[PDB]
Amino acid sequence: GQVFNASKFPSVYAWERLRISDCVADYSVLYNSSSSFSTFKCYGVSPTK
Amino acid sequence: LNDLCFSSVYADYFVVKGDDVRQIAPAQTGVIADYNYKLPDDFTGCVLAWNTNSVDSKQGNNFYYRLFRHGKIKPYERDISNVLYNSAGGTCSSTSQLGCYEPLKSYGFTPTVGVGYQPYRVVVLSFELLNAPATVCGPKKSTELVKNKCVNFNFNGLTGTGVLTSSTKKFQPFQQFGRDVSDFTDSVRDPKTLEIL
Amino acid sequence: GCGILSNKSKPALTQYSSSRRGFYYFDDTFRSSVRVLTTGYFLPFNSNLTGYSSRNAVTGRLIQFDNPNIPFKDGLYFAATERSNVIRGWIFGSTLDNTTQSAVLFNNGTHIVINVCNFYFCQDPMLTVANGSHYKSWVFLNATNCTYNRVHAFEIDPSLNTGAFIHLREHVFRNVDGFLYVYHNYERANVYDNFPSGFSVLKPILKLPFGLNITQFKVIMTLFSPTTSSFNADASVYFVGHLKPLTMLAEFDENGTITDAV
Ligand SMILES: *[C@@H]1O[C@H](CO)[C@@H](O[C@@H]2O[C@H](CO)[C@@H](O[C@@H]3O[C@H](CO[C@H]4O[C@H](CO)[C@@H](O)[C@H](O)[C@@H]4O)[C@@H](O)[C@H](O[C@H]4O[C@H](CO)[C@@H](O)[C@H](O)[C@@H]4O[C@H]4O[C@H](CO)[C@@H](O)[C@H](O)[C@@H]4O)[C@@H]3O)[C@H](O)[C@H]2NC(C)=O)[C@H](O)[C@H]1NC(C)=O
Ligand SMILES: *[C@@H]1O[C@H](CO)[C@@H](O[C@@H]2O[C@H](CO)[C@@H](O[C@@H]3O[C@H](CO)[C@@H](O)[C@H](O[C@H]4O[C@H](CO)[C@@H](O)[C@H](O)[C@@H]4O)[C@@H]3O)[C@H](O)[C@H]2NC(C)=O)[C@H](O)[C@H]1NC(C)=O
Ligand SMILES: *[C@@H]1O[C@H](CO)[C@@H](O[C@@H]2O[C@H](CO)[C@@H](O)[C@H](O)[C@H]2NC(C)=O)[C@H](O)[C@H]1NC(C)=O
Ligand SMILES: *[C@@H]1O[C@H](CO)[C@@H](O[C@@H]2O[C@H](CO)[C@@H](O)[C@H](O)[C@H]2NC(C)=O)[C@H](O)[C@H]1NC(C)=O
Ligand SMILES: *[C@@H]1O[C@H](CO)[C@@H](O[C@@H]2O[C@H](CO)[C@@H](O)[C@H](O)[C@H]2NC(C)=O)[C@H](O)[C@H]1NC(C)=O
Ligand SMILES: *[C@@H]1O[C@H](CO)[C@@H](O[C@@H]2O[C@H](CO)[C@@H](O)[C@H](O)[C@H]2NC(C)=O)[C@H](O)[C@H]1NC(C)=O
Ligand SMILES: *[C@@H]1O[C@H](CO)[C@@H](O)[C@H](O)[C@H]1NC(C)=O
Ligand SMILES: *[C@@H]1O[C@H](CO)[C@@H](O)[C@H](O)[C@H]1NC(C)=O
Ligand SMILES: *[C@@H]1O[C@H](CO)[C@@H](O)[C@H](O)[C@H]1NC(C)=O
Ligand SMILES: *[C@@H]1O[C@H](CO)[C@@H](O)[C@H](O)[C@H]1NC(C)=O
Ligand SMILES: *[C@@H]1O[C@H](CO)[C@@H](O)[C@H](O)[C@H]1NC(C)=O
Ligand SMILES: *[C@@H]1O[C@H](CO)[C@@H](O)[C@H](O)[C@H]1NC(C)=O
Repeated sequence: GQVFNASKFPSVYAWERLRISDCVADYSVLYNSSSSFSTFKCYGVSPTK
Repeated sequence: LNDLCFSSVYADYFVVKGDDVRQIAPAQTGVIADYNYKLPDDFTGCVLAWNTNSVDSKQGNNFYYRLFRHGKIKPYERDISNVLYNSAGGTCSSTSQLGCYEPLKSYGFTPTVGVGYQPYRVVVLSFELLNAPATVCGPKKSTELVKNKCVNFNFNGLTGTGVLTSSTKKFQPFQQFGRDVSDFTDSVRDPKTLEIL
Repeated sequence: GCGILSNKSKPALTQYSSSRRGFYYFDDTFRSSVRVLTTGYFLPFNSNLTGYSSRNAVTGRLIQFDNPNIPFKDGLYFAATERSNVIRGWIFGSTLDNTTQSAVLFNNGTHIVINVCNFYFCQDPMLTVANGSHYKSWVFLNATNCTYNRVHAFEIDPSLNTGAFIHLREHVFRNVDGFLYVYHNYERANVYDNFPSGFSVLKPILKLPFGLNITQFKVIMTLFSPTTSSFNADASVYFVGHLKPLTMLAEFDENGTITDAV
């Protein structure tokens, strides 16, 4: 929610980085608490994994 | 597609919003892929979709998707039940008991909504290609049968080059072709004249 | 519109040996004069089958009408021995109530009926026969959102042969990719209360595009009585096993028939 539901994003020429740790990467929460993604492309791993 | 014959064809159809169209595929994740409609990894078929904002965005429309579920659906399953979802597990009532939600969520399909929230009609065509009688064939025209000459051929989409002669072999009631130990086709049933070559 | 069995005896749940039965055609591919090593869900050799039965009520014994909710898991093996076609069909579903859809498949007096609906089932679903003729069907009360309905021609002419079990029926049920697969075999038997040994191969008969989520299985049986003041049960026995992820060798003869398996 901190990144996906932020009140303000940076411009592309001056992008920001946030580190994520000590948490559960549950991506199903984004079904209720986030806008639908028009793009969701994984290169490293399959999104199902 | 126009050169093939299929032993079975099924058409699965429904309405989703634009942004959900990308989920209608093998190996996908998301609300639709997980809770509403799923295809197998070994999917044989075609997915078609088009924008119908001018038709399916009327005041009287009623389109829903499942938002809450315990677990995931299997490929080609349906679930049309409608009971309250208890996020703590088990069941609940009233919907005022804190952890109770309505399992279905409506699509806000208004005619003035931006692209990605507009309704799309999806049709999925599932195909089978077995050693069995064709039920659906493309718009091909047939020719005279030539025998004892090297020639190209196509029987219900089954192509190759060779010499066609009369067979003395017998086929099972629903056998269309036969193959030997090298998977070389040495016999075919003519689609119009019930004779093995 | 439901039959009532207020006092029923407990099931014996006797265990029987499956022998080498329960094998079925696992492919569409035509084969001949070849041995192939395959994998999938099959009934293990010499596996444990659970017996369930029907028994005529008498003064010293409560009616036995065994119809428990049996897990479907990854596939189910079903077989039965009968003298009068007591078993008519099965119910395939999850919660087996009107909350979700379920499939009801049974052979009635003149036709085989396959329906998928939200059913309000009877406590003890059954068919009734009287005066040498079919009387009524008491499987469910209400049915609403039906999505599948198919009727096949067939004839059932059940009677009292005051004998023993002369025929054995075998079925395999699998639910894969939205399709309910049914395999079938039929042979003569000469037993009273056991499971005939041997080896057999079942052939596919149905491939039904239900899109249903089967986790539970129930059996529909017929009661008999003239004058229809009350009904009783005849004697019948059915056996249930479960399919497991096994590796098996199968041999196809010159005509593509499976003659043996390991
Ligand atoms: C075909 O149709 C059937 C019927 O609808 C469907 O079955 C249902 O499957 C779902 C998903 O598995 C079941 O929902 C879960 O059930 C478990 C178990 O509860 C029952 O079984 C146990 C025995 O194992 C009994 O003791 C119990 O009394 C019930 O009878 C629940 O534990 C689940 O809730 C927990 O896990 C959820 C995870 O998603 C959490 O969201 C939820 O908050 C609960 O978690 C909490 O408790 C945990 C304790 O283990 C703890 O570890 C957590 O951190 C947290 O504190 C959930 O209710 C549903 O019950 C099944 N329905 C029936 C009638 O059995 C099939 O799945 C369907 N087929 C397909 C392919 O979908
Ligand atoms: C199977 O057939 C039956 C008919 O025999 C059919 O029943 C109908 O279901 C609809 C639900 O889609 C009912 O409409 C409801 O009416 C109540 C009024 O009390 C409304 O409150 C309901 O809306 C609530 O739930 C919505 C979520 O679905 C929320 O978005 C909304 O804000 C409300 O909280 C809803 O409009 C209709 O009344 C019944 N009809 C009858 C005769 O019972 C059933 O739906 C069919 N099954 C399927 C899968 O189609
Ligand atoms: C497919 O259509 C052809 C017509 O192009 C059928 O040809 C007939 O063949 C029989 C011999 O078996 C002749 O007696 C008829 O006169 C032919 N019909 C015509 C119009 O010439 C062919 O039999 C059909 N095959 C199948 C399986 O239906
Ligand atoms: C099939 O069922 C029989 C029961 O009749 C099982 O035999 C029992 O196995 C346990 C575990 O070794 C022993 O403690 C019991 O004493 C055995 N009972 C008898 C009567 O011998 C048998 O193991 C089961 N086989 C399978 C594959 O499940
Ligand atoms: C679904 O089944 C339930 C039963 O589990 C039905 O509720 C019963 O309705 C009868 C009247 O026909 C009452 O006599 C029972 O007391 C009710 N039982 C319970 C637990 O409420 C319910 O009406 C059925 N729903 C539908 C739509 O058929
Ligand atoms: C077996 O099932 C069939 C199919 O439902 C029954 O035949 C139908 O009976 C209704 C009247 O209740 C007619 O409106 C339908 O047209 C009949 N179907 C057909 C194909 O003719 C049949 O009566 C049932 N038999 C028994 C003994 O229950
Ligand atoms: C998330 O963003 C929406 C606007 O898109 C806002 O209305 C909502 O209040 C935000 N959630 C929280 C917890 O601030
Ligand atoms: C669904 O989203 C709402 C916010 O609109 C939130 O309050 C609710 O708790 C969410 N549902 C679940 C199960 O988290
Ligand atoms: C018959 O059912 C009743 C319950 O209504 C039970 O109390 C009684 O013991 C049962 N009879 C026998 C022989 O079990
Ligand atoms: C059925 O029984 C009655 C006597 O109750 C008899 O008259 C009738 O002929 C019998 N029907 C048949 C087919 O035997
Ligand atoms: C449901 O079944 C009951 C009989 O138990 C009947 O009275 C009722 O009218 C049926 N419902 C419908 C819609 O027919
Ligand atoms: C194959 O079928 C033929 C009949 O067409 C029969 O004569 C032959 O014995 C069968 N082969 C085997 C191994 O049974």
